[PDB]
Amino acid sequence: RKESYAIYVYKVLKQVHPDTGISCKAMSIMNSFVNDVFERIAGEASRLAHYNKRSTITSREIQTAVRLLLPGELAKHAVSEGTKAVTKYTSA
Amino acid sequence: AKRHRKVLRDNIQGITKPAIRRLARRGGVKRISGLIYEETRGVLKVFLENVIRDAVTYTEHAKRKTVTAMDVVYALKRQGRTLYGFGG
Amino acid sequence: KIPTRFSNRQNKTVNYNIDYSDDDLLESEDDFHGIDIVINHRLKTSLEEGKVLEKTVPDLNNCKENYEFLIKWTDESHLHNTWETYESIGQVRGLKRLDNYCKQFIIEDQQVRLDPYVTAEDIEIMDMERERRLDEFEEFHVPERIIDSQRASLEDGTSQLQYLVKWRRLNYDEATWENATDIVKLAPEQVKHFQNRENSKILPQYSSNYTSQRPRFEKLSVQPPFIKGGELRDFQLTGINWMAFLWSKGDNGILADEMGLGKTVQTVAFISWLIFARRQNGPHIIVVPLSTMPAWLDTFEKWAPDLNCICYMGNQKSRDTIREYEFYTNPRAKGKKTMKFNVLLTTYEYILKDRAELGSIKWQFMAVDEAHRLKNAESSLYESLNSFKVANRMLITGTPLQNNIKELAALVNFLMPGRFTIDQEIDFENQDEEQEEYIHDLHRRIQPFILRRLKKDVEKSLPSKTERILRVELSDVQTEYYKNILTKNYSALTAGAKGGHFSLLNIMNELKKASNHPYLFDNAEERVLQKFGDGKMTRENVLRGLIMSSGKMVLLDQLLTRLKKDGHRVLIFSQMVRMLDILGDYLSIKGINFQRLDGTVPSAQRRISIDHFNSPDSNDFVFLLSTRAGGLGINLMTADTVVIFDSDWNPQADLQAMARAHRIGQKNHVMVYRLVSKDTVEEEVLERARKKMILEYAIISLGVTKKNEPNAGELSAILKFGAGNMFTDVLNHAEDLGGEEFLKQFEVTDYKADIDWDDIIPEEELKKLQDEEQKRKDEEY
Amino acid sequence: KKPHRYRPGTVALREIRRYQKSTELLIRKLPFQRLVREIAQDFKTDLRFQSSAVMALQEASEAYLVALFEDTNLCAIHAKRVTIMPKDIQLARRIRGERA
Repeated sequence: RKESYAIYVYKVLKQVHPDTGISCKAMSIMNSFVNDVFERIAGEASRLAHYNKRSTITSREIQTAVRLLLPGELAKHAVSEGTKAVTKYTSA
Repeated sequence: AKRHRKVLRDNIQGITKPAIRRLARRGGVKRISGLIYEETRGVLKVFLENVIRDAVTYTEHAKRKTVTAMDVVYALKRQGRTLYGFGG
Repeated sequence: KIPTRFSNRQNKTVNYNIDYSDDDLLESEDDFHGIDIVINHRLKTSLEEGKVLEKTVPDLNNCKENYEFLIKWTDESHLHNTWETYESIGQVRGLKRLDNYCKQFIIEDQQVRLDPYVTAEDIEIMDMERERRLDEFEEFHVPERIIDSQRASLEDGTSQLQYLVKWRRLNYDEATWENATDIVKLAPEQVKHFQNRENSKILPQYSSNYTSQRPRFEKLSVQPPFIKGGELRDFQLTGINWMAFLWSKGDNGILADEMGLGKTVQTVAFISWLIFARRQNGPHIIVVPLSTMPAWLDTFEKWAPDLNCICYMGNQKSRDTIREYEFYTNPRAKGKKTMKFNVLLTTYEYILKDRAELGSIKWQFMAVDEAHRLKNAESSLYESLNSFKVANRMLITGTPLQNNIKELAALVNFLMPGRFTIDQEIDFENQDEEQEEYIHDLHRRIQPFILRRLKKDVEKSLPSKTERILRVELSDVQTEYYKNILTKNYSALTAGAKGGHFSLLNIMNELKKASNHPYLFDNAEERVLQKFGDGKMTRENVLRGLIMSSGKMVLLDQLLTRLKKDGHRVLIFSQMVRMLDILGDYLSIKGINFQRLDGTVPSAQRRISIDHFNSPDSNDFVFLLSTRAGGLGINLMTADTVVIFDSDWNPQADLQAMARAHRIGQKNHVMVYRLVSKDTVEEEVLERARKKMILEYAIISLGVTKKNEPNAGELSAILKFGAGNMFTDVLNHAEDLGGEEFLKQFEVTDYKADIDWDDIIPEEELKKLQDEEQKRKDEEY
Repeated sequence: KKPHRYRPGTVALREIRRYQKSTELLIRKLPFQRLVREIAQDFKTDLRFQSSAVMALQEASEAYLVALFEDTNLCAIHAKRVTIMPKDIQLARRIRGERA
């Protein structure tokens, strides 16, 4: 009961590299990275909601936080990823 | 006079000359002057007391006497130096 | 196999190989007989020119034509050492070593010879170490073991027999190829031992295959003929019979004999019996402390000379030399390699370092000396030794139980893993019949597996040792420091010379420091000096502050004066080396010839100090120890009184401290004074030590080697003693059934000094101190 | 007293190429623990330290010193030199904003 991100990072690793392992320190670094990106995007979306006098955080605020924080092709590819995930989640 | 004090004051000299030379070799430095080492010790002491003061403030907020690794991580994070590998 | 996810980002490819080759730097990178050791020098270069010019000092160029130096060269054998000169050397590697030897030895030797401020003690100790070195270097000439022989062809020399020679105090990295002729003409006993080892009749491959079918053992009433040695004693032969009878049943054991009884001789004779009589001459391993291992090597050389006992210490190349020149009969093969040696002596450090290269050996016997080191089951040595593939194991110690039942459980689980279980620690508050039945069950369970003999049951000439517990009150400085620590007073403790970051972590450590001496705390001598001797520190009030700062020091000063008045020498044991520094300064200003030993002193100066204290012409009076240093091999024969300044949590450490002077053959009645601070944290230290002694007398001392009915009463009596608190013509060095003997040396003798500031340093001592201080200003220095 | 001495600078290039490949800490652990405890007793007395806290401090301190030495080397190269001097460290910390 430690509430980590290790199993999902492991499944993503088996998606991109099915025959590659990962050490415990590298897994801790990946968990810290996911937590850092989560709190950056959530803080930017919270600030965006407060700037526009909105009481809710929607996918638009998350999208704007992604386009604000992520640079270059990372931003547009993450927008395409999140957009098609939201489209798949809505239709079904 | 065999008796003396238990405390030690030259613990900044424990960061020796070859350690600073190795740290400069990792930084890609070819030639090092002799006055580099005292300046490096002063810079390291200033950085260490800046981090340690914030970590101790985080420790006394939690009503503790033990400086955990998470307090060091938060102290480094607040000044803009995020460190991975200890927050999980 | 193939990944199910890819990246659509248009990144360039990146070579992530960070392996580098320095082949482009070989332009400035690449494109055995030199001076190794300089041993001795001689004042005559070629011939005696004359006795003139014996004054002044020589320079470096003056020594370049006046002295000849003994040189051991690189890759030589300490027999080709040459007497050379600077012009006779020319330019070889290692000339800086010759310059360093010339500078250090010649300059400092003529400096200590020509200085008028040199006492006789300094010149005789410098001569002491000088001769010691010159002889240690002389011991390297004598061969000790011949490893291997070869046929080598020289420059048109046809074929020559070349021996591989190990030296006496050198190691296997110093093993050298030498001619056979001068080795035979030098020490032919080692040569004939080498041919005896070549076609030996005892090999690991010739061992018997007893698989739970070992023969019955008849009792040996006479010394066996294959153990040549000297002459085994009766209790040692009984030990041999016990070891062989326990091996015949397929059982393991603890030889718990007290120190001095010759446990090494017993286990070497048992190894000889296992090799010669029962034909179990396979690979045996003996794991010893490093300090005792020469005493094992000469015991194997004397008592079992026909055995292939090998030594496993040293750095990587020496252990590699042992591995590929001496382990196997056929080291150049690659299949199954049979063993060549019989006994392998090793230490704990190379058990941990080389567990991969030694754990894969089918050992026939393990003997672990000083098995109290194995008292912790969670240690790395326990996990290393327990994973070995050994048929029969054996533990050799003197203290099987030291602190609790869990250590004895760890020892018996190392011996027999599973047939003995302990799940209840003995508690001295119930005192019910169930605990007595548990104690008697542990008595009858480990009775045949532990053999213990005391120093009083055999060799009936040992004088008694009397321990007196002296409880002394605290001084005012000690009382205020104890009150400041116990009722934490950071502001009050920091007050006085700006503090110094007084650390109040480990409160009991600071309480023990306050019970010992106030001067252990930083910036505490200044307050006592400025409050009593008004801060002048003029060579007399410093001794007064040292004596009157602590309540133990007044009793220590009175004991030191009384023992100096009589014909006694005293060891003083402390748990702290800083308190040893305090006592060393106290004897320095006091002016008493003292010697010292702790963990900071290296082994050569330790040997020098122990030999200087034990000499018949010794002027030393008091010998200071840190309690846990030196091992069990320190001989302190000449001393008579032992002062335990600080008590240990483990009573076996204090027992070994008392047994440093209470050895076999002691000619005087050993008297022990234990110094206790009254109403302090040392009270529960002594209470825990008393409880541990009660536990050791319960389990170990009542299970050694019509009273069964009185056992149910006397165990209850000793448990009532264990549940009771010991804390509710005084310094005489004299003393005018076994159950009442243990009720002694637990009494508390309260000591009251009531000595004021001006009583100490009397008119004899004050006149000597003032005349020495006045004459020091006349001679300056 | 042996021949074939190395040119001054290729050995330093060898240590540059060696220590940039490896990832271990270049400062001994016990002097760093003593330095951290000596600095920390000024702010508060009776301070205990986890081992991972000291390890995190050592990782951060070594990374900070390596990055500062890279900026210092850039300063020294900019001044047509190959030897780093305290004025290069001072200029790097001034441009970074630590001395500003």
